[PDB]
Amino acid sequence: LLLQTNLINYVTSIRPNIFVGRAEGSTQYGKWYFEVMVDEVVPFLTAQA
Amino acid sequence: RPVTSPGQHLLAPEDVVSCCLDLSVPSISFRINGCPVQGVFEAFNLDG
Amino acid sequence: GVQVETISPGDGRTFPKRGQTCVVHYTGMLEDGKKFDSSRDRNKPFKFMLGKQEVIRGWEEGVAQMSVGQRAKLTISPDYAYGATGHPGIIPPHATLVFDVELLKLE
Repeated sequence: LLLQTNLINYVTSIRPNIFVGRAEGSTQYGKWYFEVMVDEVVPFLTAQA
Repeated sequence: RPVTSPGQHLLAPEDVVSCCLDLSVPSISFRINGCPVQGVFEAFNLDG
Repeated sequence: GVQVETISPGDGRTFPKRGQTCVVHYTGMLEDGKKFDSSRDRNKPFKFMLGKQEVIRGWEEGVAQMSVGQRAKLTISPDYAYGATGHPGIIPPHATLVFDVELLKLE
């Protein structure tokens, strides 16, 4: 019933300029692959994970 | 939704995540450090 | 109802012993996902001695199964938790408790 308050970290999203999809008559290929390698991660830079 | 993988752990340094997309099924799959991830997304919308 | 899942591995060889103070950071959430406690908000690790019944059973068993440097999720049934009486204001009756515990060091 009462509004709840808590502190939350900001989150941001990053993408390559790669766009692939499926459509009838489409010139695009269907199967795609990519990888992400983690170098540094701070589990708790703030109270929120 | 939890997914089972060998050496299951939260994304840590030196980890490598391999993401695979098949638009025919459709299906999305992952591998962790070359190890299979025992879960998949499928039957999702292809509007975009 | 103590059920431990490993979020991040620890050493795997050093485990808490009775009479040994465990220092942890934790965030407490009910099964529905509402947070009710966090040591990190206060910025002070929580210290408790095993076998003195200071903490609930859920903690007593989970931290014992855990290892130094280990991060884990502990799911605790009400019986091992506060139970039917609950914690007035904080915890409702008959509530399963979900905890994210990082075991810093043993002293």
